[PDB]
Amino acid sequence: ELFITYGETYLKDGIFGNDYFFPQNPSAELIKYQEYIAKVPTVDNPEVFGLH
Amino acid sequence: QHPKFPLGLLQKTLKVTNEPPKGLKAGLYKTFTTIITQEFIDKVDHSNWRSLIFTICFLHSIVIERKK
Repeated sequence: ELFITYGETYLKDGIFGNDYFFPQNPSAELIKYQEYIAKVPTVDNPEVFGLH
Repeated sequence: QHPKFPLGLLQKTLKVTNEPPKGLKAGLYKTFTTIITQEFIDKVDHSNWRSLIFTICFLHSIVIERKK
C-alpha cells in the first residue's frame, strides 16, 4: 500500500497538461530533456519524497 | 569479491566498476542514456504517452533512491 500511495500521488489519476509537479514539468524536445536534467539540483531535500 | 584470487591478471588488466549511480540526477541521467532516441523518438504522439514515459521514469528514479 505504500507503493500504491506513491502511484496515487505521482500519477494524480490524470494527465493535467498544465500543473506544477510537487520538481518541474517538461516540454516536448529531446535536448530539452537533457537541459531539464541539467537544471536539477545536485543534492535535494527529503521532502521531495514527502519525507521529513 | 573473492580474495585468494591471484593477481597475475589483476596486475595487468583494465578495471571498471558499474554499480548504479548515486545521486537522483545521476540515476535519472543514466536512465536517460539507456533506452533513448528510438523509444523516445518513435511516438506518433507528443502529448499523452510522452507524459507517461516521463511519469514512469521519475517514479523509477524516486522509488529506487528512497532506500538511502
